[PDB]
Amino acid sequence: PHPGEALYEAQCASCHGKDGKGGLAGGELLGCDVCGDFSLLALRIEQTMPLGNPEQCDTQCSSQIAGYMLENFAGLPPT
Ligand code: HEC
Ligand SMILES: [Cl-]
Ligand SMILES: [Cl-]
Ligand SMILES: [Cl-]
Repeated sequence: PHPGEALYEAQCASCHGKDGKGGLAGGELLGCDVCGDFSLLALRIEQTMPLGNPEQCDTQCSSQIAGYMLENFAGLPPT
């Protein structure tokens, strides 16, 4: 059971891709401003994503997805 993976696939991958590189120019995820700090990544997700409808993903959802992405997307933290 990997709820963060499942939630990311259901609510995020449509735009951000299976590996986080979805969208123009390599995507918004790898190296993002808050992507080095679990709590700030989760907070940004909670506040703003999915785009235009953040309530689709509850607080727990945002935490689980942030964990999934930090654990599975190489190069997510800013260098
Ligand atoms: C589903 C739950 C998610 C998660 C975890 C993320 N997104 Fe998105 N996202 C989209 C666009 C166009 C941007 C650029 C911002 C803008 O100009 O409005 C983003 C940005 C992000 C970030 C980076 C934020 C930062 O701190 O700079 C992160 C961490 C992020 N997203 C995560 C577009 C979309 C979608 C398009 C329809 C969907 C769906 C999502 N995002 C969903 C999610
Ligand atoms: Cl997970
Ligand atoms: Cl991808
Ligand atoms: Cl795009």
